[PDB]
Amino acid sequence: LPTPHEIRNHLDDYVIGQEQAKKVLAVAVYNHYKRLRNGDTSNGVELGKSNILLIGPTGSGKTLLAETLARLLDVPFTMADATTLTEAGYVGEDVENIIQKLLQKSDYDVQKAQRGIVYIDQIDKISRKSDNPSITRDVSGEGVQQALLKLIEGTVAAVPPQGGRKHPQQEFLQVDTSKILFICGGAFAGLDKVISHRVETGSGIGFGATVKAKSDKASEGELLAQVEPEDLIKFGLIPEFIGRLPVVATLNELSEEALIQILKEPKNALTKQYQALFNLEGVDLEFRDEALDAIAKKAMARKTGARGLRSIVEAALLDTMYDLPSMEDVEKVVIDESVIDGQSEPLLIYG
Amino acid sequence: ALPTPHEIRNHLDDYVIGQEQAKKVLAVAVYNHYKRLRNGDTSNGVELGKSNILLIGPTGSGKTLLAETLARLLDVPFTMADATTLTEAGYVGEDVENIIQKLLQKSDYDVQKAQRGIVYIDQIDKISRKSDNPSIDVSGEGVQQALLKLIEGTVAAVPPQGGRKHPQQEFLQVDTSKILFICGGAFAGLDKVISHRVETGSGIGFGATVKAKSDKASEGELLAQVEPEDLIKFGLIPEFIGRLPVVATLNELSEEALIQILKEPKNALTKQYQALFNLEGVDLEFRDEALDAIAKKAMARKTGARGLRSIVEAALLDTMYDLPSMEDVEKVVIDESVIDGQSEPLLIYG
Amino acid sequence: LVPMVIEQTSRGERSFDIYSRLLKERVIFLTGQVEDHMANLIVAQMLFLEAENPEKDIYLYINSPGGVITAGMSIYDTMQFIKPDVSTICMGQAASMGAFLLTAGAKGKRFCLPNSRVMIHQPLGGYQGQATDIEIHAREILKVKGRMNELMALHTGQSLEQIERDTERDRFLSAPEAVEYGLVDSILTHRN
Ligand SMILES: Nc1ncnc2c1ncn2[C@@H]1O[C@H](COP(=O)(O)OP(=O)(O)OP(O)(O)=S)[C@@H](O)[C@H]1O
Ligand SMILES: Nc1ncnc2c1ncn2[C@@H]1O[C@H](COP(=O)(O)OP(=O)(O)OP(O)(O)=S)[C@@H](O)[C@H]1O
Repeated sequence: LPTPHEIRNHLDDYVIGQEQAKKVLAVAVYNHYKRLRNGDTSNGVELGKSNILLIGPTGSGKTLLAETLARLLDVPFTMADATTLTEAGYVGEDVENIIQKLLQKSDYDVQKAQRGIVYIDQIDKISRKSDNPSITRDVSGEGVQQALLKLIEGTVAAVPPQGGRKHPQQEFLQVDTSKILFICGGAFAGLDKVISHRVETGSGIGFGATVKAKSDKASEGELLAQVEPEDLIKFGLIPEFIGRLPVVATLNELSEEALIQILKEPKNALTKQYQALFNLEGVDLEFRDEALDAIAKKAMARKTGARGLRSIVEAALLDTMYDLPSMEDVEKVVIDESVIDGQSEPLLIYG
Repeated sequence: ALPTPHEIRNHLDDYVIGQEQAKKVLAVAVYNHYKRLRNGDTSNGVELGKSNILLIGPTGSGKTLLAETLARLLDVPFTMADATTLTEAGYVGEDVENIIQKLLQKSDYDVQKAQRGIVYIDQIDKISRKSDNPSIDVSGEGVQQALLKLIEGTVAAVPPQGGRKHPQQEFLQVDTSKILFICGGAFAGLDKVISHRVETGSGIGFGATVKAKSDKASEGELLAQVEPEDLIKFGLIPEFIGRLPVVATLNELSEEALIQILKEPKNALTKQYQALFNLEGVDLEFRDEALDAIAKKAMARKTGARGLRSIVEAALLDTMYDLPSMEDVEKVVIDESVIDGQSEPLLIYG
Repeated sequence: LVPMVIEQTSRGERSFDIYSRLLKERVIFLTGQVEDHMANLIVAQMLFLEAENPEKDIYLYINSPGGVITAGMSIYDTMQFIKPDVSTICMGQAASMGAFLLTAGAKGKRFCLPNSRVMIHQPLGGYQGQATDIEIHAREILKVKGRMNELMALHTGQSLEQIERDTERDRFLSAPEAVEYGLVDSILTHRN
C-alpha cells in the first residue's frame, strides 16, 4: 500500500545524498508488500524475490537506513550481525539465531515472521582473504556464506520456541525462508584496488603505457559505480552467494555540501544534539553558516565519513563545556569560523 | 501404470531446458526405482543394485530446480536436505539420522513406504576434505563416513515423534539399503584440477602449445572429461565416490537456451513480472531484440540464470519507482536500448 | 654500471636491475650494433613474454646504427610469427636494419620521436676468391636486396619501384617525413 514516493519522503528526512540507494529499497519494500498481499494464486507462481546488497564508503549511512526503515515498517524487522555467526553449530553462534531474534520482535508468530525483513551489517567480514579456497576450513569466512545459500533461497530451519522451560520439551519449530527478504550490506575494504586492475589495464612504465595523470585519480566513489559480480569473485566472495543477491546498490561518498545539509536538515544532527544538551542547562547555542563551510573541508580530510564529524566539533567545544557549568549568568554561546581553526575563542553572551 | 521415460522427460522439459543428458539419467533412475520396488524382487535376479547419482553442475545451471520439479511428479516421499548443518559424532548442530526423521514427516511415519523414498542433498562440495587439519574437520571427512553407512544400507535409530517424555526411551529402525540418494552440488575450482591433467603443460618454445586465447577448456566441455580419480585430488574419499557410480555433467548456459528460459518455462521471470503488473492493471511486453542483449550481459556476470534478475531489475528500477505514482498507464514496452541504459522504457496511456 | 631498484609487492620487497624491471612490463631494449649475441638474446625475451601473456602488447625501443642482416632477419620472422602486437618506437637513430625492424611492427602501433632520424641503404658486402665464387655470393646478396625491398613495400605500402630508387644510396628521413612515407603511424610528442 505505501508508495515509493511516500516511503522515500520519510527516509529523506533522515538521509541525504543517497538518491540511488533509496530507490532500491523503496521498490523492494513495495514489491515485498505486493508479493505477500496478493494471494499468489495466479497464472504466474512462485514469484521471485530480489534481495539487496548495499555497498558504500564508511559512515555513508548504511546502518542508519536499517534503523529508520524499521520505524516506518509495519512488518517485523531485525538487525543482526555477521561477525558472531559460526557454521556447523560451533560455540560462537548459529544461523538460526537470526530467525530466533526475529520472533522476539514478532512475539513468536510463525506466519507473521516469514513475511519479515532482515538486515545484516558488516557483510564484508566473512569475505575470503584470498581468491583460492582456504586451505583450512574458515569458521567465519567462506563457511558462513555456504550456510546462508540454502537460507536465502528458501528452506526450513529449527527454532526453539521461547527457549524452552527445561530439557523436557527438546523440540524445535520449523519456519520457512523462501519468502523472507534479506538485506546484506557492508563497506568493503580494498575493493577499489581490484576494480582498477580490471577497469584500467595500465600498470606500465614505457611510453605506450598510460600512467595515471595525477596522484589523485580514479576516486573510490567512481569505481563502485562500475562494479560487477566478477570483481567480487577476486575479492573472495563465492559466485553462489552472489547469485542469491542479484541487486547491488551503490552509495556515493559524502560531499562537502552534503555535510552542511546533514548538520541542519536532519533531526538527529550534531547541532541539534548539543543544542538540546545545553537547552536543559538554560544555555543556547548558535552555529553560523561561515563555520560550516570550514568544517566540511576538515571532515573529508579525515577519510572517515560523517562519523568522523564529531571530532571536529568536540575538539573545539572541549574547553567551552569544561568552563560553562562553573560560569554563571551565561545565556547564549556563539561559535564563529575562527574558533574552528583554533585561532580564536568563542564569544559569550551574559544575562 | 508407471510413466515412461519420454513422458517423465517431457514434464522436465516444460520446467528445464538444455539438460538433455541429465534428464535421461534421472528418468532412468526414477523408472528403475519404481520398477525395482514394484516387483517382489524374488526373481532370477536378486538383491538388485541401486545406482546413486552425483549431480555436478556450474552455478545456476538448474540442479536445485530438477529436484523440486521431480518431487512434484513422483508420488513416493521426497526430502530436500542440506550438507551444511551435518555434524559428525552426534554434535549439537545436526545428525545424519535427522534426515530420516525428517523423511518420516513427509511419509507420515510409514517405514515400508519410507524405504521407497528419494533423498536430495545440496552443497556436497562443502564437506570435502582439507589437507590441513587444525581442529579440536567436523563438517568434512567425518560427515563422509557417517553417510557411507546410510548409502551402503543400514538401520539408524530415530525417535518417533520425539517422544512425550523420557518414559518411552525408544527408537524406530528404518533400513536404507533400498533408499535412493541424489547427492549433488556445484563444485568450485574443479576446472583447475582437471586442467592440469588435460592441458599437458604450457611449454614456452615454438613447438609447444600455449593458451593462445584468454579462456580455454570451457567449463561445460571440461566437466564432461571428469573422472573419479580427479575428485580424489579435490578431497573426496574414493569409498564415497564408489557408492555413486553415475555422474552427470551440466553445461553452464547456452545463449540460445537463455532465450527459451524466459518464454517457455511457466516460472520464467518474464511471466513472474508480467503477473506482478497484471494485478496493477498494466501489461508488459519484451521484444526479442532485448532478450539477445540480456544474454550477453548475463554471461558476463558468470552467475548463471540466477544472475539474470540483476539485469532486469536494474532497468525497470526507475519505472517501478514512478509507476505507482503515475496514472492512466495501461501498457509498458521494453526495448533493447532500455537495457543498455541509453533510452527510457516506453509507456502507453489510456 | 647498472643501477638496482626495488619493486614493492604484496609478498615482499624484491631487488631488480633497471633492465629486468622493464622486461617485467613487456619492454625490450635494442642497443648498439646488431650481432648474433644481441639478436639471439632478444628472441628469448620475446618468446618469454608470449608465454606469460599472448594478449598484451609488447614495446620495442630501437636505438642502433644497424649491423648484420642475418641476425636481424631472425627477429623479423619472430615478431610476425607470435600473436601479440609488437609496438616499435625509434629513439635517436634507425639504420638500414634498425629501420626494417621498426617498420615490421604491428600496423597502427608504430611511432617515432620528434627528433629521431631514419637512414636506409642497400646491403653491404664483399668477397675475395675465384670468379666462380664471387658470382655465387653476388647472386645471394642480390636476392636479399630484392627480398628486403619487397617486405619494405609490404609494410610501408609504397610500390616496389619506389623502394628500388630510394634504396640505391643512403637516404635520411626525418621524423615527420616517416609518417608521410607510410613507415610509421604518428609521433609521440607529449604525454596525453
Ligand atoms: N546520509 C546521512 N545523513 C546524516 N547522517 C548520516 C548520514 N550517513 C551517515 N550519517 C551519520 O553516520 C552515522 C553512522 O552511519 P552508518 O549507517 O553507520 O554508516 P555506515 O555505512 O553503516 O558505516 P558502517 O559500515 O556501519 S561502520 C549516523 O548515526 C549518522 O550520524
Ligand atoms: N534450465 C533452466 N531453465 C529455467 N530456469 C533455470 C534453469 N536452470 C536454472 N534456472 C533458474 O535458476 C534457479 C536456481 O537454479 P538451481 O537449480 O539452484 O541451480 P544450481 O545448480 O542448483 O545452483 P546452486 O548450486 O543451487 S547455487 C531456478 O529457480 C531457476 O529460476
